[PDB]
Amino acid sequence: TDSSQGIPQLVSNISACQVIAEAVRTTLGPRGMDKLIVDGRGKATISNDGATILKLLDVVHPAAKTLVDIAKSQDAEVGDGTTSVTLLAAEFLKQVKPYVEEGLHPQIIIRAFRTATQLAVNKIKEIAVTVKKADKVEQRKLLEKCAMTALSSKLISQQKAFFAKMVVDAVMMLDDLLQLKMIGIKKVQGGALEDSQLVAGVAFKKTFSYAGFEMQPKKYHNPKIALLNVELELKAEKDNAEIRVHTVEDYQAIVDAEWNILYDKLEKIHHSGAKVVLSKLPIGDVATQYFADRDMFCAGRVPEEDLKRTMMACGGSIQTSVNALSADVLGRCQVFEETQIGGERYNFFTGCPKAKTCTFILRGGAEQFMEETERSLHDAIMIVRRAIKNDSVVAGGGAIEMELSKYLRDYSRTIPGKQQLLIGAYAKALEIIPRQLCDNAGFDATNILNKLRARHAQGGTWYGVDINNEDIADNFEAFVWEPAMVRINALTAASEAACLIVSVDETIKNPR
Amino acid sequence: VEKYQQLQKDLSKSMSGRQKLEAQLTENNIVKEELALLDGSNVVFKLLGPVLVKQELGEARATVGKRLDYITAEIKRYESQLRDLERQSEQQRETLAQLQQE
Amino acid sequence: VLKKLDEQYQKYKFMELNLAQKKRRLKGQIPEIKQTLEILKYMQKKKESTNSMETRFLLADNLYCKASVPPTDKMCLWLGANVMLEYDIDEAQALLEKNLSTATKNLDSLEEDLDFLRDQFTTTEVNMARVY
Amino acid sequence: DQQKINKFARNTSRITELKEEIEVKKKQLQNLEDACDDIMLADDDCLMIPYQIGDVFISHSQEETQEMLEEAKKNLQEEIDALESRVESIQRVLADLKVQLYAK
Amino acid sequence: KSRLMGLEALKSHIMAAKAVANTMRTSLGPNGLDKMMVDKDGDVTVTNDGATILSMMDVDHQIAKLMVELSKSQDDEIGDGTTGVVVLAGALLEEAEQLLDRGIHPIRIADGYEQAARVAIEHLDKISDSVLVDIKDTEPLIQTAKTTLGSKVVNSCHRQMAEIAVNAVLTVADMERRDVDFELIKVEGKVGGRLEDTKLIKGVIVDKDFSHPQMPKKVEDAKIAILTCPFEPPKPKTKHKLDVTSVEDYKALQKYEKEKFEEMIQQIKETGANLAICQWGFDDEANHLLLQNNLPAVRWVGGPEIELIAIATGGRIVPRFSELTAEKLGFAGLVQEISFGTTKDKMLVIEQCKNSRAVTIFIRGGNKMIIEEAKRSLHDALCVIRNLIRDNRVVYGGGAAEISCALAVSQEADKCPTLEQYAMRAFADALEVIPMALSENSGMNPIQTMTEVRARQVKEMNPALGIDCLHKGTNDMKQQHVIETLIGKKQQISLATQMVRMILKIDDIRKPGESEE
Amino acid sequence: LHPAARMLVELSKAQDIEAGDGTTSVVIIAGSLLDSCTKLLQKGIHPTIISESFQKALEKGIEILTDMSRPVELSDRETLLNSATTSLNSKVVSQYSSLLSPMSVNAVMKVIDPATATSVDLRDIKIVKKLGGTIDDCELVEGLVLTQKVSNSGITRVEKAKIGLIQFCLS
Amino acid sequence: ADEERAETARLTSFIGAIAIGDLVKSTLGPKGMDKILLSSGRDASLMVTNDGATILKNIGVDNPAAKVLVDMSRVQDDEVGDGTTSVTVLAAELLREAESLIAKKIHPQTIIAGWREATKAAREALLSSAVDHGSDEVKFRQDLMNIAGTTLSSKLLTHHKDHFTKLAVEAVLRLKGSGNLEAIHIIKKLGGSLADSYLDEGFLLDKKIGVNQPKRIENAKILIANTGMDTDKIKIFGSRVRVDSTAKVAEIEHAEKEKMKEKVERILKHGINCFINRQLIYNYPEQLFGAAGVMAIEHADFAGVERLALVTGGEIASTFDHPELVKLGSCKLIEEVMIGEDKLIHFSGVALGEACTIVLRGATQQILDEAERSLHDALCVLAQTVKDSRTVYGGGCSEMLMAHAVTQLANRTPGKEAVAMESYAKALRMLPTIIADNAGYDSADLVAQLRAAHSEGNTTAGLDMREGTIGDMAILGITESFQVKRQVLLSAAEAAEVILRVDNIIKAA
Repeated sequence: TDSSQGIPQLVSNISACQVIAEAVRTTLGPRGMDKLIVDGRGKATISNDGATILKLLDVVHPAAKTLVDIAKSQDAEVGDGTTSVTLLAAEFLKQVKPYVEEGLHPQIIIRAFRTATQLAVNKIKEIAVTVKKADKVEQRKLLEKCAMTALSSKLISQQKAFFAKMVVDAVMMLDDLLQLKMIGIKKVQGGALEDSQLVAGVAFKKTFSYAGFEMQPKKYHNPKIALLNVELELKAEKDNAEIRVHTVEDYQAIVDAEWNILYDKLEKIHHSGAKVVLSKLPIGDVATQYFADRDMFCAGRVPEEDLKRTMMACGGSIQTSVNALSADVLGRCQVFEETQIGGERYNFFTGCPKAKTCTFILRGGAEQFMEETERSLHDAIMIVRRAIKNDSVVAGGGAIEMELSKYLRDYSRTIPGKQQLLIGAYAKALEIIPRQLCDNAGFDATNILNKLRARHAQGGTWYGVDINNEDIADNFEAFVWEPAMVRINALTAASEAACLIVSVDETIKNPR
Repeated sequence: VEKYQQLQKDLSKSMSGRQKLEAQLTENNIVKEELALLDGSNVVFKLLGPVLVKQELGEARATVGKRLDYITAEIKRYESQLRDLERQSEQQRETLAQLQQE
Repeated sequence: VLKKLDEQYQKYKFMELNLAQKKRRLKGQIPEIKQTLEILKYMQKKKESTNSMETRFLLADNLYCKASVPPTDKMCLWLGANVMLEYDIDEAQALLEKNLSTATKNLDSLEEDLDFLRDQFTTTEVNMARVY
Repeated sequence: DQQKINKFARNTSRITELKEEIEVKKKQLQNLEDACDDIMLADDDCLMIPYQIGDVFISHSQEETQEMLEEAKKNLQEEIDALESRVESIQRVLADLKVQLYAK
Repeated sequence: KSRLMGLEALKSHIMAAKAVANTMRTSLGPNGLDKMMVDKDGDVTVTNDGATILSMMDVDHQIAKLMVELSKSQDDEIGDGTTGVVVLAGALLEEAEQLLDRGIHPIRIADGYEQAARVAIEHLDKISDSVLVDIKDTEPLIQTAKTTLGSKVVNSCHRQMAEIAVNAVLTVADMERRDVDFELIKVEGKVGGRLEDTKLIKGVIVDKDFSHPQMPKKVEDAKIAILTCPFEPPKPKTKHKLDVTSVEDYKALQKYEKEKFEEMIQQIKETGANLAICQWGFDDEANHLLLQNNLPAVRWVGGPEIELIAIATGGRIVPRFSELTAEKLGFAGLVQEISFGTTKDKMLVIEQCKNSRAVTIFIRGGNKMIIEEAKRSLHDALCVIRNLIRDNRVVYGGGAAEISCALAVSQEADKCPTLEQYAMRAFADALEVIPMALSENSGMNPIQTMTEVRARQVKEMNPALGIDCLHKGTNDMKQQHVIETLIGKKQQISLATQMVRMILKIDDIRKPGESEE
Repeated sequence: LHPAARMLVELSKAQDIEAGDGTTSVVIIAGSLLDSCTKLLQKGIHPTIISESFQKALEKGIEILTDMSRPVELSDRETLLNSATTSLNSKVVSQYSSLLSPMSVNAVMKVIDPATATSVDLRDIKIVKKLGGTIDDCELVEGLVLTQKVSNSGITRVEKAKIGLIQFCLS
Repeated sequence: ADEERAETARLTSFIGAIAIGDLVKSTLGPKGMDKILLSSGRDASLMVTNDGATILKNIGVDNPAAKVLVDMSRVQDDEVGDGTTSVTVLAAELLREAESLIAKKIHPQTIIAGWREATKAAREALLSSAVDHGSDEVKFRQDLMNIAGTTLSSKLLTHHKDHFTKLAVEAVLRLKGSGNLEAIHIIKKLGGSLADSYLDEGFLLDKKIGVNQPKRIENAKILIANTGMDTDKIKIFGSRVRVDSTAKVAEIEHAEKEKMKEKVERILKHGINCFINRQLIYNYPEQLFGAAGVMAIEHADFAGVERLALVTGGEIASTFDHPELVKLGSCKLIEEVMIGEDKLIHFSGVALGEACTIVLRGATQQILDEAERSLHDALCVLAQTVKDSRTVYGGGCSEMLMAHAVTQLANRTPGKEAVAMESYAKALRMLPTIIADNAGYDSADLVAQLRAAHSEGNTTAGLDMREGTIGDMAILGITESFQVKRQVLLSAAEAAEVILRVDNIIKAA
């Protein structure tokens, strides 16, 4: 049993929580200096946001684990705001840390935390505007503008308007709850930057040419789908078979009987009713003979990750087992199509009985400019599918954060004693998302903040900074939108973790 | 290590058929005590399987004399088989024990 | 996991010994009924094999007395437990042939079913262990 | 749980039991055969040839004395051919149980 | 836990990128000095290609671990140019330190590196006109593959190789909307004869079996019996038991199987496809009996070899001896036999005028070592022609277009005058590293080399007159005939700015002790 | 274990098999020559030069040494007797070499057919130990002398015997 | 993986290849030095060699520049014969010359491009030294005894070289326009001395058959076959192997006696007097062969039977696939001559006048194996001399000649490239420094003396290294083979530039 107490324990928790906030400080921004993460796995892992990287860390500080668990709690609800709870609570602890040796060893701050965060969440929904049907939108221009907001970050000229209205349609078809991975955009070699295809079901990227591959049907009215799990080939078996010889007709029997069992592999589920043969594992040269002879379609080396999306929308499952091979495990569609885009045979699964995976398929014949398009779209989905869930949408981009810091140094004057130093530190931490994006877009980051406060001493409407227009503006009039509730959840979560860690200056351990 | 028991089983299997010979060895000496008393008083046959074939007394003396000699031929090879399998395995008990350790 | 594999190894090995107690009793019946048929079916009677033959009687295991045979035509077989009945050839023949055919099939039909009764015992003891 | 490896475990054990039955019938085959040749070589028909059936004896020709042993060698060898006809049948399933793990 | 913040990140990003860019810049062009490799099995390997070596070198850094997949995208699409994307992107990278040492933020240059990549791609639309007709443009590709062959694997340019290689691609492009798939073609190489031997096969090849020359060596009509069923007794690598009742029973058995040989003939021959090929093999005993019985048969055929002949013919395979039809037989355009190599044996070449689903250039060698070095020259020559058959966009690269866009991007730092000007400056000076590197590995002074064509840009814009690397003293690109595809150079622009974008993607440089461990 | 030292054991072994005598002196001559080698390599003379000069002087020295030598008989048995034992009395052991000198003289005289009298094969000379007996009873028995015979019912003294060999197994 | 940079790789290539070039320059020349062999593994056994090829085999090479040299050392070994140790020092002599250029600043592509042009220019100077000797029977006889002393003394045989020198040049003389190694049969055999060695005109088998079979065969008909007697070959005549019965052994026991009787009828219907069999011949067909006059050979050589069908015009029976259509060989005289301690078979007067058999007679295994390896390296060069009856003037005399011609071209061309041509012409003159050090002389004197010779064009005289004095050429004993140096100049200039190509060395082991 070990223990450490007091202020030298407590400040050690603070600077431990600073370093993880030094990491994620602009990971909601697209930029920084990268870390691929290799563990005892030995495998390469990168990310675009910090929350996936925070899932990779085995934290060594238990006080820093608490800031993780609040941020993961923010991550568990929406999938976003993980960074926002992280940075605000640490810069609280950054400014409080000199005051502790000044005598903020009492927990007088914890009354100042709540009185700050009650006023703030009463401003967020108040300044936010409720709109779904047509209050300023077209029932679609809400989802069009936010998608054009995300696709204006990278310099797509006018196709970003064409790319917007397509990915609007993928959200409305799928919409059951805030989930984005079924919409996941498949990078397609081939196609153009002018054509773009939405799929109501799933699709398979690659399938290879076997014997009689084009002698298998392309048009279905109901694909009876078998999502098999095994590899077929003649060279998977080993031979020891024996019987007596009195002629050369016995020579035909030993080879043919080892092929009927390979033909027995397929006929069990084909007589169950299945017509579509799918395996992420290869199909044999002799095994694909019977597949063209069955006149039922097969597709080998399909993606297993794409094979999992077939299980949801089609009512299917994983396949061949020792028993229970019936129509209860098969998947269904209504339309099969195979459109060779680029040089790959690209399959269409649409007409699914369940709206459980509505993906959008982007083309262009590229890898780099298309990845520029996808990552903007992956966050465009995160805005608009949440914009359906909450009718009241506020402006993002630090528009309201600078407004709160205007509101609270005023409130610091009304607050007496040591707690106003909290509110001065509370208004201090709010600028942290402007502090990164000004240096990301390229600005004297502090002098921007000085400019935004004058427009809150004179206006105070939506004034923040732009990273995509690269200036200062009203971010609602710059159309940077996101629903206000996740901010209210972030304001509560950042206040909760910050008051908790400072409440512990005494930590009890057991190395036994 | 399977090499420990394997040299022992190949030795012990040869010993079991060798111990069969020794009771036959004594009774090969018993019959030579009984063939010496016969000079024509009682003739002898030979019990070989399901057929009992006629012998003579001089035919009997050579018959058990050969089978006395075939036993002694299998005795001497085992003395070679005893010392070889006990010395080869003794070398193996040092080296093959170190294989399982490291 | 190898830990679940290790418990099933010992429970399979111990149930092998209970099978060998039953097979050897089935094994011990077979050569005794085997000696009854082949010695009878080759000699077939003093009557059926065409009068007086030779004999060297079994008085003991090493003492055989040579004599001329000629008996009357009967065979006093031995049943056991204070019972001897005099028999003839036709009564003694068809009985032992039936005991010959079953003693193989008593060994054959059981030795598969003993191999699965072992498999019942090893499977039963591991499912109760993983639950409670 | 796999029922094909349940068939695969039964298949290999049936390979083992068949080959052992061939070996014990081959040694009985040579035992009767070499019992024929030794008794013919010594003392053919002079006055009579006693032959053992239990503890009573029959006296007849030298070639008929072989003839009882000749018949049992004929019965034993036909089994050895039929045993190897089952050794061959236990190998064809062994080549086919590898595919049935992938099929079902 | 150690965190290497900012510059301390970038110093780790320097050292692997400094290492890999310096080993490529000794390897640009035909004056490129070869790359040596000892394998993890301890095996000597000598190439000059980066995508080989980056796949072969055991990468040990986030920069280095990136370069496998980065050079994967270049070689699978373009082919040659594995070195130039590494030299360029590292030269922006080491300059970005100097900008960060100047105090210029690493984000605002990574913003401007993409826009600097835009104006370069914008310039390539003006550079090197994009119209080359189908009969004519084979000859500069005959000249381009002359450059790849005639300096690296063979000192004096096998002429039969570079002219067949442009002909295999038109076999597939016409059927595939003026594009070739790289699984519909295959660079097939088998040594055994002469290194001068090179053939084009519209289908596949199998080694034709004849057991005796006293038995007739046949080749006939353009239809192949793609069979797995027995036309000759097969062998699935095991053993029955042999037993015959009498010797005269075996004397009749030879007369019995001879009728059974004719039955396998009269079933197949009445369906067509007189060239019988069965997958499982046999000895030469009943092989020359079937040769005497007037149908040739190929034995001991590889497993997937029956599949590749099926898709090349487009038809199916006959699974069983009782199922017999012509749609499961091959649909071939020409079946003729040509000797394998010059000395050992013969093949059976099955050409098709129907389906170009496997068009294989077939080369030979007198050395096993030279042929994969020959094939590696042929691997990249068949990838650059895929760019031309879609669009006839070409580039005069090698020192002309490198100095040309370096004028333009440096001008675009002044035309578009804002913050990204040093990012465009870091892009423009890094463009000059490349024709330096063509003369750096050369015996010429690269410092003199960047001077000359720079004066030519004062003379003439959009140059077909850049440096040479054959030391002929004739600096051209159209009379030195150093011409490449415009799609390929444009792809190299996208890939190099991708890597600098990729290492900028999170701001996280902290580890738990395990982020590269 | 040194390669110059492993040539030394080869140097004496060749003196063992060619002569068997002078095996101590063959050691001392080689180290003496190495003293001459050090002076000339310090002088700066190529070892190829020092090699061929010694091979010439070897051929040259034995020529002048031959003139120093005096010719003696090889077919006179008595001249061989006086020549051998004076060396044998010159060596350390002469306590048994006195009676054993003429036994060796009669032994070689049988294989001295010419006057040239070649080098000698010791591959017809067999040394056979008898466990008892005396140095006075040591003698020369022609042909070969065998060890223990194993005769089950076999002959002891056979006149005009046929020497046979068995190289096959009986089991 | 360890990515060796170019600044490190030049140091590694200089310590890697030059130290190997230090070893082979020792074991060059008959007057030259030797090398103790130290086995790289445990229990190091020692041999003393005058051959650099064996040094690479004993001492393991794991220097990446020097592992290139092992490939170059193998090519001159097998395809060329002599020139193994000479090509490997010569590339090292190039790489030493590149050091000062690398020390200055100079790119290796300067160094490569200069040496490529300098190689082809000296190659024409090598063609300038091409002088015919097949213009006379006597000068071609004088040509063969020139090079026969050169190769054998270069590969550790000079004591009994002259007995092999007289015998080997005679068999090459019968080749007459066509270089042949499948007509010269090479037989090593223990027995006799190295003055007991023999040259047979025709073919030879080491078979002691005595008087049971015919050993004197005049006007022979030779069946070259592999047909056994007890093996029961193809074209079955009786029973085949079967199971599942016990009384079928009687047909198998009787069928062996019919096949051996029938094969005697098969062999006699050829009309031959000599049945050559690779397999063992059973005693009953063997005694049927000697009475009629058919020679019977058992346990024949696996390669000798195939060389027998070539020299006699016959053909192999292809394991009894050809029972009668197999063609017959024919020769004049078949005589059993006791050479050494052994009884030998001499096929004399064969159909090929080119065909001969050298018979090596070593007193021990130590001398017999080292003689054949030097003799096989000689006859490969002498067979190349049959195609081109030309020499070049050895002893570094041609080395002084071509280096002048490069120096003339280096003093007409010299842009960027012929800085290397200046380093090229020094490295050619570096090879006679080795032989003068092999002879153990003032190399700086003898080169500058020989440089003064070929400067005005005294080419007919170079340095006779036995005294190191200048002496006659165009045949001396030292005037070497044309075919050797044109291969050595080809490979040494080649791989040394390839070493200059590999700067991007990566070690992943």
